[PDB]
Formats: sequence, C-alpha cells, structure tokens
Amino acid sequence: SHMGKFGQQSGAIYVGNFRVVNRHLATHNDWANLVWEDSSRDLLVSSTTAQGCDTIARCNCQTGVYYCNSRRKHYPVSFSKPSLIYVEASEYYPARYQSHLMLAQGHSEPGDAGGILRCQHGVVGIVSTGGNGLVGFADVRDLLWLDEE
Ligand SMILES: [Zn+2]
Repeated sequence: SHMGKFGQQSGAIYVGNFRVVNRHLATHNDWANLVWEDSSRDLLVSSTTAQGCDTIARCNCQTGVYYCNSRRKHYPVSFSKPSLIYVEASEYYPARYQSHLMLAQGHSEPGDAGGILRCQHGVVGIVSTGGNGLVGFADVRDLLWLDEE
C-alpha cells in the first residue's frame, strides 16, 4: 500500500511528445528542442518523437511518493500547495522567489533534483529544491497543454 504510483525515474517526466526536466539540469539537447521554460518555476519542456508513458495528475492531492536518488529510495510525503517560496542562491540561480513550489519534509540533497513525485492520479511534480530538512517539488499539474494528443 502506497501514497502514490511507482513509475519511471529517468530524471524527467515523459508525457505525449514532451519531456519535462528541471530547467537547471536541462541539457544542450533540451535547449535545442525547447518548447517552454520558466526560470521562476525551475521547469523546462523539450520536444520528443516518441510517446512518454507518464500521466499528469490534475488533482489537488497533498500526499504522494517521490524517488530520492541520494537514498536510492522512495518516500511518502505530505506537501503544501504550490506557493511562492524564497529560494536562496545556488550555483544554478541567484536568490529569488520560486513559484509553484510545494514544500514537504523529506531528504533532498544536490543530485536529488529530478526525482519524480506521484500521487494515485499520476505525476504531481519534480524535485527542485532542498535544504533545512525540506524537499521542494515544482508542480506541473496546472500545465493543461502538457499531455498527449
Ligand atoms: Zn492526486
């Protein structure tokens, strides 16, 4: 019994002809094939040729399970709704307010960004931030165009 689906953990969400990755980890190839990006959400979407098997959740769940790479293990989480959160400077961004970010208590060290959070409806978001015993997930549920055709 689990608080969310187990699915692929490729470091990116694959749905329809889209690949959703942490903007700060997007590869040179992602940028050559850019569909959409938002620095304030730490999200980038690039285009693909082949159908991805993830389902994007369209719910208001505040519980789910994510994969933590540093522990090589899944954890159930309770997270706050998507909010505007102050994220201090890193090698990837200056200090700024990051929007659509969902906070939970959880392990999240550098390297853990890209871990996928799923509820029982599908993919909810992707690990983006960490620190002070918290893990922050970039929500993708509001992206209605992000789907299959
Ligand atoms: Zn849900």
